[PDB]
Amino acid sequence: APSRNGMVLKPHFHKDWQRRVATWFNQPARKIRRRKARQAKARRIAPRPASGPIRPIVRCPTVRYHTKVRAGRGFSLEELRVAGIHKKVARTIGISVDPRRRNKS
Amino acid sequence: TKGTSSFGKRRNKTHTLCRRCGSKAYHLQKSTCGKCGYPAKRKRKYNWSAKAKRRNTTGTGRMRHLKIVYRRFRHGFREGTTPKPK
Amino acid sequence: TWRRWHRRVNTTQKRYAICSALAASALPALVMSKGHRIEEVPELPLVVEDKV
Amino acid sequence: VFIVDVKANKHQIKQAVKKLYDIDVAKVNTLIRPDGEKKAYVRLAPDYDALDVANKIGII
Amino acid sequence: SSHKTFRIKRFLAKKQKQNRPIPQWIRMKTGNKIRYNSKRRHWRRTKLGL
Amino acid sequence: MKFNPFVTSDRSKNRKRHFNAPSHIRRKIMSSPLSKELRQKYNVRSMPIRKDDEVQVVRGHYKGQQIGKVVQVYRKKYVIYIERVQREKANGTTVHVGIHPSKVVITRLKLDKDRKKILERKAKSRQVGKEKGK
Amino acid sequence: GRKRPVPKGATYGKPVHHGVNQLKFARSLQSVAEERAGRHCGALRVLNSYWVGEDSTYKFFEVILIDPFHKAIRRNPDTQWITKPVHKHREMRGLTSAGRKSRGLGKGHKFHHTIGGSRRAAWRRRNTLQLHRYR
Amino acid sequence: AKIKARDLRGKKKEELLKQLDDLKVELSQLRVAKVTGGAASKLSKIRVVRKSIARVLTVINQTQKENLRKFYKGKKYKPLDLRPKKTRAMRRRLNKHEENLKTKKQQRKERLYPLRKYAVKA
RNA sequence: CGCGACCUCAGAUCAGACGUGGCGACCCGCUGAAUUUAAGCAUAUUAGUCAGCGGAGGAGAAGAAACUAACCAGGAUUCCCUCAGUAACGGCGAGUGAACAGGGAAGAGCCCAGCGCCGAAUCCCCGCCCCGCGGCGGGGCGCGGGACAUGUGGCGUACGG
RNA sequence: CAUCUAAGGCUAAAUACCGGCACGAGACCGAUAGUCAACAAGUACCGUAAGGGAAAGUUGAAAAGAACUUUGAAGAGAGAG
RNA sequence: CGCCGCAGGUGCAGAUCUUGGUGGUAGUAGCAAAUAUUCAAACGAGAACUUUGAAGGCCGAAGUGGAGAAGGGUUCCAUGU
RNA sequence: CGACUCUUAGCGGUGGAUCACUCGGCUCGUGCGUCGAUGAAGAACGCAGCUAGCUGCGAGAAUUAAUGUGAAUUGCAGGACACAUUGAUCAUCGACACUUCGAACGCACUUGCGGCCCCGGGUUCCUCCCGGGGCUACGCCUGUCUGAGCGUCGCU
Ligand SMILES: [Mg+2]
Ligand SMILES: [Mg+2]
Ligand SMILES: [Mg+2]
Ligand SMILES: [Mg+2]
Ligand SMILES: [Mg+2]
Ligand SMILES: [Mg+2]
Ligand SMILES: [Mg+2]
Ligand SMILES: [Mg+2]
Ligand SMILES: [Mg+2]
Ligand SMILES: [Mg+2]
Ligand SMILES: [Mg+2]
Ligand SMILES: [Mg+2]
Ligand SMILES: [Mg+2]
Ligand SMILES: [Mg+2]
Ligand SMILES: [Mg+2]
Ligand SMILES: [Mg+2]
Ligand SMILES: [Mg+2]
Ligand SMILES: [Mg+2]
Ligand SMILES: [Mg+2]
Ligand SMILES: [Mg+2]
Ligand SMILES: [Mg+2]
Ligand SMILES: [Mg+2]
Ligand SMILES: [Mg+2]
Ligand SMILES: [Mg+2]
Ligand SMILES: [Mg+2]
Ligand SMILES: [Mg+2]
Ligand SMILES: [Mg+2]
Ligand SMILES: [Mg+2]
Ligand SMILES: [Mg+2]
Ligand SMILES: [Mg+2]
Ligand SMILES: [Mg+2]
Ligand SMILES: [Mg+2]
Ligand SMILES: [Mg+2]
Ligand SMILES: [Zn+2]
Repeated sequence: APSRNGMVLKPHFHKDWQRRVATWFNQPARKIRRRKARQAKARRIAPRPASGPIRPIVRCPTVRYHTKVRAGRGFSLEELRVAGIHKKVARTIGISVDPRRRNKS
Repeated sequence: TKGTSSFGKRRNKTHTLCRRCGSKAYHLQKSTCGKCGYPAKRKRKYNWSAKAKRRNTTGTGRMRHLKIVYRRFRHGFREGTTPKPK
Repeated sequence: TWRRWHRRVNTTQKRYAICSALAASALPALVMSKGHRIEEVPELPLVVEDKV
Repeated sequence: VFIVDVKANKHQIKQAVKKLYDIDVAKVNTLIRPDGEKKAYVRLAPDYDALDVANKIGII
Repeated sequence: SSHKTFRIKRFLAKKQKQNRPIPQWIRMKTGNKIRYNSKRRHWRRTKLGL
Repeated sequence: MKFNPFVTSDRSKNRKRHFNAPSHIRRKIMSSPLSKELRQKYNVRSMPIRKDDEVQVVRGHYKGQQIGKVVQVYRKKYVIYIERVQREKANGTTVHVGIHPSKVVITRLKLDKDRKKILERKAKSRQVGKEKGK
Repeated sequence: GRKRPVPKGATYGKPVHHGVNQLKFARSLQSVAEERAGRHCGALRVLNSYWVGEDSTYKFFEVILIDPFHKAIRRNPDTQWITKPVHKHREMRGLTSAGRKSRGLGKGHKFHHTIGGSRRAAWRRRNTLQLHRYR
Repeated sequence: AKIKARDLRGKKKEELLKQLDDLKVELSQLRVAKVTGGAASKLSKIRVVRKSIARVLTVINQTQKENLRKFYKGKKYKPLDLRPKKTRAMRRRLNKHEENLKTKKQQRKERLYPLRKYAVKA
């Protein structure tokens, strides 16, 4: 029952939520595991860059973020063509390539 | 008389031992175990009785093959080889 | 198991507490009141050479 | 009187007794005891003395 | 009854053979903790499953 | 202190391992110190107790300088019976009193091929330890 | 369609569940045909199937099966995938084309029910309460 | 007095079976002594003779099995008990040859564009 | 009025293989309530949940756009934070309720059919010889069988070839 | 106008894991508690069956577990140790 | 165990509360369906009850008799306590 | 004076609270992540000198071999065991073995009854009896053999 002034609250706890609760006590263990895997991968690709292939410069899509620039999935085929790198050779020297991205400008 | 008098007339067994699962639930007239469902290929098991499931799950018995499997797993299931003779 | 065992403290608060503990570790009355037998210690901010 | 394997029939018991005691037997009667062991009464042929055979076996 | 099957007779034989007291030398073993056979079954008190 | 993450420091686990140890490591658990003369002769300190070696009790009611040969190594009860470590019971018969091997010192070792091999292995490990810590 | 298999049409409950006729099975008849072929030949792997005819009361499909242990399949790459254990009874887990069509999988705004790989996976992710260590 | 497995392996089948028969008649006599009272020595000899029978039979069976293995060595079809028994699933999987063989297109790709070892300056 | 070829079928304790049943915490496909809440109750809620059935693996499923967007555009899947208790749904009542963009963990791409060209170039099995055994492969020979033109293999797949 | 190219197929990683094998730990419980079960516990026992399902830890450092005498038929006592 | 902090499965007379134990009742109700016992002896520490003998009775062949089915499962038979 | 009753205290009973103990749980985390027709899980019956349960094992039955170890096991007994012409015990476990039901597989079971092929015995080769061994389930793929069709054809 409502009691004086308050906020009309709608808790989403009508659906046996106690059977599906995700605790996070394995979060520090997961951080350790991922860190160890990163170290092992960096050791495995011994002189190659640890983070991976070089990603392209990409502008964020919508009107909220288009003033910002981030890393893309891969270099376009037109980019590789006018840079003079074969699309099947780039992935061996560590250039990521996105065959489905076009260049509008 | 539904009570003591009628208890005197029970002398024909409904169930006998079951060749699978060894329980005294093999309905003779239906020719079917009411615990494991023996003539059926698959064991009778229901999730509404976790207690009954854990009474007869794997591990409640002997595990003749599975114990050896668990031991053999630790060495990659090696075969055809023997320790180097002394 | 979901009792909220952990608490998060502001970084500024935690740095504040470190600064307070360090400042209090240089006052002989407070160290003696923690009961640390600093009676023949030549200097309470006791600093030794790097070879240690 | 012998205690025999519960899976052995009268022919097997007769042949086993004949071979491992060098005697000839007339008939074998067989029961299974309330404890589960099979018991065989092996009557010997008229020209064999079960007393002497039991003495050689060592069960007198 | 007098008429019984081989499986029934063998089951009864096993239940007969395990209905006996513990050997007295058992209680002299190191760390025994056993006093008397608690699985004793009398024919008149407790009836068999079959 | 202990840093190995695969060896436990749990009291219950340690006690369970100790009391359910198989006899071939109950042999390790039932080790005794050597006397000072033996510890100087061989470069070893401890030694698993053996059926036919002679010891001195150093703790308890039967302690003293008397040398007594071991007559039994009762590994199930973690005790050893020695020659004169005994008492009269009610009817007048004499029964051995078992004592822990950690409370004796081995004065003479029952020496055979295996004992000599164990002694030299222990001495060699101790010597490599000393030359590592030199 | 799929008549609800209840005795005398009695579906004891609220009126919204009183339906018996005009009910439909979630999977298609082609998927059912593939499942029957696979269940009969559990020693083979259902690859795909196609429509070969229909009647007022029957539909006819032909189901392609592969013997995973034949040497012509084992020794040929690009068909060795079907021999792996993760591919036994695809038609009973809806991994064929006909079976997959009923799961609502796809890309884009029409298929948000199955983000995560399946409807049940999406449901679990959306209905799990993430109770972090620091709240 | 006891028999060992290491000095049984030099002997042939006939004398191994003769040894087995002697041990069996000895065990039967020991059981007779068990039921006719007997003595503690004869009662304790039962286990020794039983283990000796087991030892002789183990040597016989091992010799026969190793002879069968050397006879079926190199043959296309072997009896199931002579085949390895890793795990049912591990017997169902591809062997090494068909596990690692590749298509002509795959190996042509691998030849044309092999993975390169490289480093990137900062 | 028999002998053959093919097609479609059958039998075999034929030669060699394969499936079944269990476990089922996690995963995939179905089926699927009512208690409960709504201060009654029928739509709604519980809940696509419990129970029921089937199928797997060490993970599974998903997955390289018949996508998102509307921007100066992004770019497979999966997971986390956030979007967001929001847009929306709802006896618009009780209640329910995502996605895109953004930041991260990880990051990897590809193969057929078809259209074509290449004397079926292709594959399985059985023999015999050699090298081997450790899961049975390589090489060689066969006027040795079979599969296959009602289409095997090589090139090639929307990024064009 | 933009965007993709359906109705064929494969694919690791990050992700899940109240069953299993083997470990480590705890501001947890301490024998009416904590698992039903610290113990010959899914046992004894109950029900035709589906199924239901306990109670029950502690001599002492060491058995050194009371020899022997005595009353009583013994249980049980008095001395002694 | 005290003090300074921290954290709770933190305080019992009640719940026809849960489990365990124990009272008064109380040496009480009761050990009353189907006619019935008695004498002597033996064994034995001990005899209304066991055994033998003698007597008086009952079941009265649709039996309180002699044998089976089902069910029980060693209860059967000796010896001993 | 006594009995009886009540209160309190000493002692003794009945009872098993309290406290101390803990080879047990519960919770979290990690690494692996492995069953089965070559017969699983499960069940039954057996197996020890004295052994009922628990545990272990399978007619080689509280275990064989092998390797490591290195003098015990133990409640009692017994006998081992030069510890080097090799060894108690334990651990490990890669060799061998692994009864009957059970997906359970010749047919069937609250019982029982077959068929085929070899081997041995009574026979004294011919097929009856006994014993031993190996086969004999369903579905399905590839191939093989034997076939069927007033299916489509060729030749005569
Ligand atoms: Mg990254
Ligand atoms: Mg009634
Ligand atoms: Mg009936
Ligand atoms: Mg008979
Ligand atoms: Mg009764
Ligand atoms: Mg190709
Ligand atoms: Mg065949
Ligand atoms: Mg299955
Ligand atoms: Mg309501
Ligand atoms: Mg209400
Ligand atoms: Mg109502
Ligand atoms: Mg409704
Ligand atoms: Mg369910
Ligand atoms: Mg997959
Ligand atoms: Mg997929
Ligand atoms: Mg594409
Ligand atoms: Mg907000
Ligand atoms: Mg909903
Ligand atoms: Mg082609
Ligand atoms: Mg408890
Ligand atoms: Mg207590
Ligand atoms: Mg008494
Ligand atoms: Mg409380
Ligand atoms: Mg109270
Ligand atoms: Mg109150
Ligand atoms: Mg009265
Ligand atoms: Mg009266
Ligand atoms: Mg009369
Ligand atoms: Mg009568
Ligand atoms: Mg008192
Ligand atoms: Mg050995
Ligand atoms: Mg019949
Ligand atoms: Mg024709
Ligand atoms: Zn059953």
